[PDB]
Amino acid sequence: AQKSFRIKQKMAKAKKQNRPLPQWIRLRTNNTIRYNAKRRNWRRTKMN
Amino acid sequence: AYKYLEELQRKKQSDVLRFLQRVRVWEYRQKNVIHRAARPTRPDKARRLGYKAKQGFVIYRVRVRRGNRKRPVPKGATYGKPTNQGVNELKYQRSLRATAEERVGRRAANLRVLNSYWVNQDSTYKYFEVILVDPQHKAIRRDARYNWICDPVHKHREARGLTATGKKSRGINKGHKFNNTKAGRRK
Amino acid sequence: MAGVKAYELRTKSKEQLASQLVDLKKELAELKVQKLSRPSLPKIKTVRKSIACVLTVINEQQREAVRQ
Amino acid sequence: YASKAVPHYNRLDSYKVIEQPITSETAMKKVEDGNILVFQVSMKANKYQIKKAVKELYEVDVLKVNTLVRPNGTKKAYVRLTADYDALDIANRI
Amino acid sequence: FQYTLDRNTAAETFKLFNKYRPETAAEKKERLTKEAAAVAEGKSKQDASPKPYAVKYGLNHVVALIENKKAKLVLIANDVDPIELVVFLPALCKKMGVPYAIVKGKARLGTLVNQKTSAVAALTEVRAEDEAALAKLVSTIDANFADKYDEVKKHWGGGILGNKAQAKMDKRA
RNA sequence: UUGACCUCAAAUCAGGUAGGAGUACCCGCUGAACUUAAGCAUAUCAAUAAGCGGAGGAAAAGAAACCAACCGGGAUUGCCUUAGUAACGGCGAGUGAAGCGGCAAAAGCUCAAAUUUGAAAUCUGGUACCUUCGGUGCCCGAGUUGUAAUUUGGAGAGGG
RNA sequence: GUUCUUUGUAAAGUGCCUUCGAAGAGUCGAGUUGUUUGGGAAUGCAGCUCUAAGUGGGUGGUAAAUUCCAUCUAAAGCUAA
RNA sequence: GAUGGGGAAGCUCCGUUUCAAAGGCCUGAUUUUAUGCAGGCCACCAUCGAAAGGGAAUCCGGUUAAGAUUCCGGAACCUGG
Repeated sequence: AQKSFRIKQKMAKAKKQNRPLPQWIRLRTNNTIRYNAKRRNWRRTKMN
Repeated sequence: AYKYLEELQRKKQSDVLRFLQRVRVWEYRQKNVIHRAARPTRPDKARRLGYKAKQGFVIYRVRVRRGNRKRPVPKGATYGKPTNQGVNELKYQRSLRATAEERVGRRAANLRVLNSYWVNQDSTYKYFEVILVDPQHKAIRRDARYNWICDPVHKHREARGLTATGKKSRGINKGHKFNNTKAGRRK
Repeated sequence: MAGVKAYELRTKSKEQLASQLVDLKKELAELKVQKLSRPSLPKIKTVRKSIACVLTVINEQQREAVRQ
Repeated sequence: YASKAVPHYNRLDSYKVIEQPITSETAMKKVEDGNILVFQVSMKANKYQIKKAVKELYEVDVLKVNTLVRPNGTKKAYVRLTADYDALDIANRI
Repeated sequence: FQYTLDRNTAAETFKLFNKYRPETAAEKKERLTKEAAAVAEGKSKQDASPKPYAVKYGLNHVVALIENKKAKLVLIANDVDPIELVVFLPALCKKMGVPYAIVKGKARLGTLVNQKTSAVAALTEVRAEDEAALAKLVSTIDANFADKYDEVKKHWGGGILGNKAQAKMDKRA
């Protein structure tokens, strides 16, 4: 699958936000809510 | 002069009116759907309706198509009673020349249209001719004895109904009618 | 600028506010070439917002210009 | 032709325009065993621009520039160096 | 290849009823010439006229002024589009008294009015003149175009809607 | 050989213009059936939903080609009434609005048709209270020019 | 506040005379087709034909006729709540 | 599948083969670098539509945690100037 940027960039983002909850935010003096909660699993939900 | 012309074109058919309507239609007919302005064909009772004068000048011509109503579909169908069932012969509430006024508008509303005059009739159309004034323009609002057309809403309305033939084909009556509605009414 | 603003507001040439800007820039860049652990940044942020102060103060004193 | 109004101001610029010294584990190596500086870029990389960039900014000279569109958004360049620039040597910057 | 449009116009403009209607043909048959290369005596007099004989200039004006009788040798023009306007004139010319004159170049009768077009032009002054003009001219011209309007319908023809001028010069009521 | 008149164009050549959007509610066009009739066509549903094209702060309407008996009344708009009544109707099922009355808000007006063929209009330039493409001037230059002013419910008189 | 007052040939209000100026056409009305209305031989709308008048037309909630009478000026406009 | 246009109340429908100015370009050209002209081809009836069709030009060796007919070594051929 030799892609195209349109689907490239996007592919790349799948990556960029494929990451576990930040952990700082966990203690922002306010609330913060735990868990990435938006979590693509390249085996569960799927891209485009 | 204006008067002679007015009461002159008041006698149709008639030698001149005819031997003229003929050349002309034989001309006109052949010249693109609408074929914007030239220099005002019949200026006579054109003044009666704020003639040429607008804005500096601009009065375009359009051939609408004659006849009754093209009921689309192929079918019915839809039950039929209260047809419904009927198709070939519905009749257009529109106003034949009205359509003309609208299209003219579309073909360019750089202006706004003051009113539209007849001119001739084949068996395959009805040769109507509309007027303008380019509000988004000059003296139109400058030497505005007429900025009426210019102000906000009174514009493009060359088919919101508030025109003349629509105004007529609706309710400019007063008494003996249910013709200002809307309404509906009455609940 | 890095201020002020009340400073950059006057008044060296486009070819003066120039190497001021170019300066702060070679700053920001090297400031990046740091990139090593922490990182704070902190004055990467400083140098940055400033970079703009310059940029904006730079695109007006050429505008009121065109405005003549 | 003709006119009487126009655009506005020469905004900008548009250039700059070499990102953030993309150098890690393997990159350093590039700038080592091979002598080929692994900077990065701005995806809208004007291409031979990169040339004019480094050749200007770090100013030494370069020979090839093969430039992958890394999996990130990272559009990272692969620059070399004529008999001049000795990598770590022109790693005065980084 | 769209000059045709107008070309072919003139074509049927002749072809169909090769005359047709009123002096609507007078402004045709008797037009093609009207009013000779003898008219240029008029269109030379009425040339430097703005010095020896004032001038006219006034379309509707010349209409009410052939109703107000103070007119001159009034010459109506060949050209006309519509021909509607100047087709009035051909009637209230004798129906009042003036000496009609279906003169040549429309735009010429706009030369003799320091303006672009224009409509039919006339007069009402001289004294030098008064003879020279009205004499040879109004004699000859009034003869031609007038005794022409006599029949003139045919030749062609019709001098149509008199019932028109009837209406018009009636009307006032 | 040399000017224009005229319909027709072509200009990145100058300068504006629209086109999309959009809860409600306004101007239109275009148009169902479900439904009730204990059936079903008539019809009701309904000038309703859907579809389309146009506005606004509202919109639309409005100085009557009205209502009216005598009596008379006097642009629209809205409300209360008029009235579930005049009518309309397989006169079945159901439709069903008006107009001297009391309210609410209050405004009235300009063209075409008439002459002395315009001294009225666009611009663009110079300068101008207005500080660069700009509120309006003046003078001037090209261009417009059946589109400068009284007169339009009532007549003001229109002319003398 | 108006240090102005370019004008005052700038405009308004009697009885006297001039079928006094004369006022919107493919329109008005009609035949017919559809449509719509509470509209009923009684709505408007729009098609296709036909097509006026000028002591003219429109209307007057049954079609004709003929007298009369009553009442407004249509087929070009703007306009606050 | 836009446009020359034509249908449709209208979203839009229909037409690329039967309808100004053409479409531009070209060498020479009125030329000291604009731009007519000498002459030619002239609705070219826009453009989209192939990672198997059409189709300029590379290969061997070496290399990595993970690439490669590219990186790098050597040796090449094409295209435009």
